[PDB]
Amino acid sequence: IVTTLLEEPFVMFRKSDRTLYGNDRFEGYCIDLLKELAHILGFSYEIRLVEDGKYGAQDDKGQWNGMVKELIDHKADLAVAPLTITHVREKAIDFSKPFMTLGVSILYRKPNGTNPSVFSFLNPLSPDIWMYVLLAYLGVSVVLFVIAR
Amino acid sequence: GGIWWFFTLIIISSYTANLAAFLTVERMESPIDSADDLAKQTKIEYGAVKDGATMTFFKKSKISTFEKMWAFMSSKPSALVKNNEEGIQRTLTADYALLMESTTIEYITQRNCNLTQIGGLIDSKGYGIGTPMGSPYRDKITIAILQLQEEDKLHIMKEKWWRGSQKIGGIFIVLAAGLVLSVLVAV
Amino acid sequence: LGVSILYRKPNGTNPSVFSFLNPLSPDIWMYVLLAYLGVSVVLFVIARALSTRIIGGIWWFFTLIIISSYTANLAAFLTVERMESPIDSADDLAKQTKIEYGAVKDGATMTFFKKSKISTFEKMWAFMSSKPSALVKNNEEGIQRTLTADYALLME
Amino acid sequence: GATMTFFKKSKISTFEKMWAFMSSKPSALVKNNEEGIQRTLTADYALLME
Repeated sequence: IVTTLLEEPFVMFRKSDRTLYGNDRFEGYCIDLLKELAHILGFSYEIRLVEDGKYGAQDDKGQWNGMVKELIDHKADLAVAPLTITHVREKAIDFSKPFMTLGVSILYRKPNGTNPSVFSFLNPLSPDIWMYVLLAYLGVSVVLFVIAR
Repeated sequence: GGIWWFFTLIIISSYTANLAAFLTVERMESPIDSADDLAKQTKIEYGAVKDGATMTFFKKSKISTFEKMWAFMSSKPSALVKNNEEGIQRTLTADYALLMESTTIEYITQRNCNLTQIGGLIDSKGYGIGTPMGSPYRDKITIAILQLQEEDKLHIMKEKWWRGSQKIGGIFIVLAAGLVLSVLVAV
Repeated sequence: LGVSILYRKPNGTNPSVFSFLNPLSPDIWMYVLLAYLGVSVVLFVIARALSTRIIGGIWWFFTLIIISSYTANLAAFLTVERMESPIDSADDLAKQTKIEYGAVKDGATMTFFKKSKISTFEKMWAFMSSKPSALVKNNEEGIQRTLTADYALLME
Repeated sequence: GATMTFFKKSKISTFEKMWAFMSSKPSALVKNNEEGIQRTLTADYALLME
């Protein structure tokens, strides 16, 4: 049993127009990997979409959910998924070797730039006070020219 | 003229003071490349997937930066995303970075060129295949893992399936206006 | 005795001459020299006093902006440059992210900081437990890690 | 000190980090208040006091 959910790049719809159910529904790296596993070890596989869409975790009580609860209830005995190995998960099921070693990072967009416009130079001073500068110079000119002529 | 000369000195020193103030705001605001930034900022939300082993591990944090992160993320349950796509669209649209594992972030930033890695990885952590407690076929799984890695199918197919698919210059126009302004004076 | 902390000296400092106009964009100066030779050629534009006083006032205001702006960028660099803690005590290590700190594999300092149950020292030990390579065989390996990596050491 | 033991059992995190810095400093604790008078009126040192 493969309890699973739609997850790139692991679980993607196998590109076909046909009405498909079970193993031939999906395409992915782990899909052909599971084909290889059923080949070499001689078993076979069944792929099932999980209802709640969960890895599996105890609640505030201790009730496991998701694919881990599908494993513990023995309705599933494998769960092909990006399953992170943690020790609380270790004391419910049996993890294999680390086959995709990784770690959590942070992703965000690329702003990486500004628009320091000619509009933007005014900002530490009020535009009416920017006008007061101009009108003060005009007042100085119109007094001193009356002084001149 | 001494009065007006002093007056315009007050004017230019005042706007000089305010412009220097904003420059220092920009310079103290110059850029952030570490987690400690989110430990110091407050205006950028950040969250994690519910039933995420990442979120469970942030509950188990014994790192002061990451513990303040867990305290804020527990204070903001809207940051605790249900699916990835909630955090994805909030990262696309709003001021919101997201904690996620290296391989998936890597495969998306290779696909989506709109993105970049923020900071680095936390530590090393791997994937496992869970047989239930008492089912011995995990050892066959282990033999097949040692096989297909030692047969180099895992690394080569991991390579294959993961396809990598001015205010500096703002014043010179106002300067060049005087070139044509001097034409229309006398001749 | 007491445990102490050793660190290295980066000291990446280089003064004038070349440190001088770096806050200013060095390609503004060709645009400066364009208008400079344009003001020098005014001796021949008029040849072959409102029209010159407007040039004087515009250029007067124009260059009044520039020196204040670059001085502002200078002091804006300077004060932020005056903000170096950098490592007064290990509380920074209780708050940093990049400087690794640790002790010896089977070390007496390692023993004590497993024993140390001050909560700040507990989280320093939690750092050390999070690092697979903060623990070293000998003190010389710690010397190697200090010289190579950004590493502080809880040596004697 | 009763205040010393009081912040030994501080359950206020700001005061707990003050106590954490006090745990970092064995020289923070003195023998009597007169030694606090000494360290204050000689060195750059303040003292919590009733």
